[PDB]
Amino acid sequence: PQELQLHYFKMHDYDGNNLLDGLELSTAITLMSEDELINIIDGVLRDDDKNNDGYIDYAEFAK
Amino acid sequence: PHRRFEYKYSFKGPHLVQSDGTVPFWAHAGNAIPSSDQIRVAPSLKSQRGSVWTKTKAAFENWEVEVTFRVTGRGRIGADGLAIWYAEWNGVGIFFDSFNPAIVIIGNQALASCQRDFRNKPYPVRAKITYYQNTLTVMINNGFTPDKNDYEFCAKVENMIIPAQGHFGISAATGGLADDHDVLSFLTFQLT
Ligand SMILES: [Ca+2]
Ligand SMILES: [Ca+2]
Repeated sequence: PQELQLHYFKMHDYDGNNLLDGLELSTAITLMSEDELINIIDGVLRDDDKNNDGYIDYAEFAK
Repeated sequence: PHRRFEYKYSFKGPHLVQSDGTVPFWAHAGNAIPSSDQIRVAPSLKSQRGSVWTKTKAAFENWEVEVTFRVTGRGRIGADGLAIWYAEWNGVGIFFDSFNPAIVIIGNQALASCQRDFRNKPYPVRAKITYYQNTLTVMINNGFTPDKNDYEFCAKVENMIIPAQGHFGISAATGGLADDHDVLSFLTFQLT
């Protein structure tokens, strides 16, 4: 359950830095239009990027 | 300053290109060829020109871009090189001029430069280009180590005024001589 959550956090962390960025989210989300993709990514960042660094960290993901 | 990663102005592998052959958030033209782990902005053919640029304009007062690339060719000598740019041309380019090699800051005149061999290196070359408080700085990892943080100074211009909004881009070209010009990643940060 915690294992699951961490598994799914790491799934699209392609560079291994333990942070999810919008390009990694774009892969996770995906043919959808670019504006729809932007809307979804911008939504995640607005929901969850509490320190406004452009990354979702594990604390921000798990909430 | 605070750095914020800006996904809309960035690309990278290992899933760089979508199923329809496009790079999300970027346009490409000419002879540029996207692939899953890099964009070959101009290949080692005669008389090529290719470009990739952000579909959106950025409006960042201060910013930093990290670009990782390879320029590879059979010659001890190659051509023509690649340019990293921010432009409304009106803006600034950082020109990696193979045919030298030198790296040149050009505004729109050549403002500053360094001698730096960026071709045929064992690891990717990395350029970190910073625009902060009207100073444009170029730092280069010349491809001899795989340490992403190992940069040597190249050039810097103080008191530079560039457009308040602009596209980021990369361009490359070849002539009679021709290298492969590959960009593995372009990572853009807004600085506050
Ligand atoms: Ca990551
Ligand atoms: Ca964050």
